[PDB]
Amino acid sequence: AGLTPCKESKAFAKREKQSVKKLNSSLKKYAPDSAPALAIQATIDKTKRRFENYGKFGLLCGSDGLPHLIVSGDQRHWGEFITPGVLFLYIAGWIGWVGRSYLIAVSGEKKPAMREIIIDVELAARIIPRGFIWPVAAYRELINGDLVVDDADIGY
Amino acid sequence: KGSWLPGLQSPAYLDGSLAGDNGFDPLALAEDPEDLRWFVQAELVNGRWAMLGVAGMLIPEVLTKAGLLNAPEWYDAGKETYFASSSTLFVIEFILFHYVEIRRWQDIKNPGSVNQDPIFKSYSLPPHECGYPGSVFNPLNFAPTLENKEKELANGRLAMLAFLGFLVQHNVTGKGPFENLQQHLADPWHNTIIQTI
Amino acid sequence: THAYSKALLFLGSGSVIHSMEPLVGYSPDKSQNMVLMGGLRKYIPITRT
Amino acid sequence: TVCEPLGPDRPVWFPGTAPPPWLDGSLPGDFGFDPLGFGSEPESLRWFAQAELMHGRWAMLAVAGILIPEILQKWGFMEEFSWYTAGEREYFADPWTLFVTQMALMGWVEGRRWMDYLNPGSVDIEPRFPNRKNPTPDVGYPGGLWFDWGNWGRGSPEPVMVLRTKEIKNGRLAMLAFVGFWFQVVYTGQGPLDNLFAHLADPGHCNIFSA
Amino acid sequence: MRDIKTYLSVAPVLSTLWFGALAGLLIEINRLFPDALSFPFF
Amino acid sequence: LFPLLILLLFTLFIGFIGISFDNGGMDNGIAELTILSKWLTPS
Ligand code: CLA
Ligand code: CLA
Ligand code: CLA
Ligand SMILES: CC(/C=C/C=C(C)/C=C/[C@@]12O[C@]1(C)C[C@@H](O)CC2(C)C)=C\C=C\C=C(C)\C=C\C=C(C)\C=C\[C@@]12O[C@]1(C)C[C@@H](O)CC2(C)C
Repeated sequence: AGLTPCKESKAFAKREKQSVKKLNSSLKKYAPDSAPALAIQATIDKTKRRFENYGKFGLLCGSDGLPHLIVSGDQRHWGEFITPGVLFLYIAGWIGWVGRSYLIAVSGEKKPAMREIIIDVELAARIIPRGFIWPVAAYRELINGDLVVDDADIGY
Repeated sequence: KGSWLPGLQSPAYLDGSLAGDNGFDPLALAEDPEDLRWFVQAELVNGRWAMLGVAGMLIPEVLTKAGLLNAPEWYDAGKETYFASSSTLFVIEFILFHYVEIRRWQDIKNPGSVNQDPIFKSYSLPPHECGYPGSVFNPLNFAPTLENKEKELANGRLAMLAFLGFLVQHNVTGKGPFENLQQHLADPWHNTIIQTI
Repeated sequence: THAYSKALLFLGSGSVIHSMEPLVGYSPDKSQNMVLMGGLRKYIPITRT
Repeated sequence: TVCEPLGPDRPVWFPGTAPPPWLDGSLPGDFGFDPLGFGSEPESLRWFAQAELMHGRWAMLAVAGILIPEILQKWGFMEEFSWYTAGEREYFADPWTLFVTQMALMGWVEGRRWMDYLNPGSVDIEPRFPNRKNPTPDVGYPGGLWFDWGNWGRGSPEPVMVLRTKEIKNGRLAMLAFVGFWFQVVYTGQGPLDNLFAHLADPGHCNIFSA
Repeated sequence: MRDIKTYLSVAPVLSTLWFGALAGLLIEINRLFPDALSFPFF
Repeated sequence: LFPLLILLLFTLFIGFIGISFDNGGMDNGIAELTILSKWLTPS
């Protein structure tokens, strides 16, 4: 839709210029060696190299000088949604599966509430690292139908 | 058998019947027998093709750097120009593999079902052992004994490891791994993962 | 080279003598006489290699 | 194994006090000093005993490596300068390579030892020619002619608990010495022998309160 | 002693330490990768 | 047995003093590879 990358646009350069300009104008109110002034210059070069990094990864860039994600599915601009999306999905599946497995395990006790408030940190530690199995394991579960239930609703 | 931890007790999952048992499951994945079978077959196929791949990486590189031959790098062979364009050979690969692998899977689901070549009725197949197919695969009449399956699986595991090493070292470097070996032999201390970061 | 290559042999011989000395009487030429001795690879490996 | 129960056989670290009941005194180096009662339960007790032994041995090695080169610098031929600044000394290789090799090898070894602790006797190195019966273990004292080739930890040279007492006491002292050296270098800028001689010359004033 | 262990295994303190560790990890990542907007690895 | 073992450790490594006279034996290993360590001898 006409969004040029700010490796080439101008308003991005204007934003960068104004930001570093106000920062520099603020910088000249101390000693050129004072640790606060040093950190100020540090943040200056930091935001500068940020602008540089943004001007390195195909970031299509708005008509007002701002990045703008492209989540349309085209893997050309995928370093914004697709790969971080699947990464977070992996993490979330990790957490969900480990929690579910812990609960299913600890269900078999006298009053599982006492272990739901005060976790079996030993069992918790020997159950927790199983995350690397969450895609495949649950998979087999659904294959064997051991993931859901049919007509057991209350009680257990 | 050789529990890779001289103090830990092996879980009941890996008794020792299957080749290459060492109780190496600190995460209790295959504690279900059918999934254990699944991962047995998966390890078999991954190891075989990893051996294939690591050979196809290493041997061409050294034979080229030896001056006897001339062939591009395994990564530098894609853009090379052959008698056939990429897509052609790729779709032929796709159809042939969608035949062979689906037959393999049908054998996996059903022991001893898809045995015969369904074209001609003789010449077909002697009944096999799952993961270790029959005649037309072992022409030299090798006896499928122990110390053969164990050697196979060990070589294949190390091959998997070496292939992942090839891939990640090409990622960080993009160079020929044998050149990395030469630089290594120059000075193992001055040539390692540390300096290249 | 010969210094170590001989000191090792002397110490090994002493060890062999004191190992077999309980079987034969406490006596030189009844021990340290390798014709009634002979064949110890099975009994004392670490001092044999 | 000899016990040191209450009484004259039990010189209490705090005279006129009954030591904590769960502090029997079996472990050499015991005097009934655990006001915080961390050794309350036996598993924690043995775990802390192992930690204490390891700390003591490592501290002995560390204090030797501090002391000896500095004095051999002061008066001996070779001049090993400030050990605290030897951490950043420049060698053939980078510090991170050294770090990763140290970690690999020490992980191997200490993991074998860890499994021995968790499972005694199941991970041991003691060959067996025929008809010669090997010794057992007491973890923390492996035995056999790998770490006791002098045959000192078994009987003859001294009743065992006495020698282990010597070891644990010297180890506590060496821990104090290491923390003292480090804290001094935090405050002062010399080695241990330098502070020592400075104190010798002016005992009355050249101290921590000198400034 | 074991009493203080079971007390330490009570969800408040365990949760506080877990969240502290996670927040430390996140702030350290942010330190070592300032402003980290895209996925410039692949 | 401890001295026997430690001296066995000597009766194999010491040969590396005057190891050989054909390029030493290695292009790396800067620990006096092809300068064979009997350089203490005359001059
Ligand atoms: C068959 C296995 C194998 C072998 C022979 C090598 C060999 C080598 N690798 Mg390598 N590597 C491997 C697997 C392997 N790698 C794997 C699986 C990974 C991914 C984690 C890597 C990641 C890697 C990186 C990122 C780099 C190397 C580099 C190197 C070279 C210098 C050594 C170094 O820096 O440490 C290797 C560093 C590693 C992290 C390797 C870990 C391998 C694990 C621990 C298993 C190997 C254990 C094995 C039993 C011991 C070696 C066997 C060998 C003596 C036969 C050297 C030629 C460096 C290079 O090319 O610069 C010259 C470099 O920058 N490797
Ligand atoms: C691992 C445990 C776990 C799992 C697998 C699920 C799974 C699910 N929840 Mg859920 N939930 C949980 C814990 C869990 N929940 C807890 C603790 C709460 C209370 C805060 C809720 C409150 C909740 C609500 C209100 C709703 C769901 C819903 C759902 C369903 C859709 C996903 C969703 O909207 O979640 C959204 C994500 C959350 C709500 C976040 C909760 C996840 C927590 C933070 C993880 C807990 C982990 C554990 C306590 C920590 C211990 C770690 C381990 C060492 C033991 C899905 C079946 C929805 C539903 O009905 O779908 C049909 C819905 O409306 N959940
Ligand atoms: C074995 C124990 C020991 C010994 C013998 C010494 C000896 C010395 N220290 Mg020292 N120190 C120690 C432990 C020890 N320290 C510990 C544990 C710390 C950490 C708090 C320090 C921190 C420290 C600093 C910051 C400084 C010294 C300094 C000195 C020197 C001058 C004396 C002085 O003013 O400090 C007096 C030391 C203290 C008040 C530390 C108290 C702690 C010890 C353990 C007191 C207990 C006495 C001991 C248990 C009984 C004797 C045991 C044995 C020696 C017989 C002197 C050589 C100074 C220096 O560099 O010299 C010029 C200096 O500036 N020390
Ligand atoms: C490493 C690997 C798997 C490793 C998995 C491991 C260790 C899992 C271990 C565990 O599960 C256990 C055991 C027990 C759990 O409790 C603990 C964990 C740790 C969870 C698979 C690699 C598997 C690697 C494989 C299969 C590689 C195949 C390579 C091929 C086919 C190469 C092809 C090419 O080289 C050619 C042929 C021609 C070239 O020109 C082009 C190309 C295409 C590049």
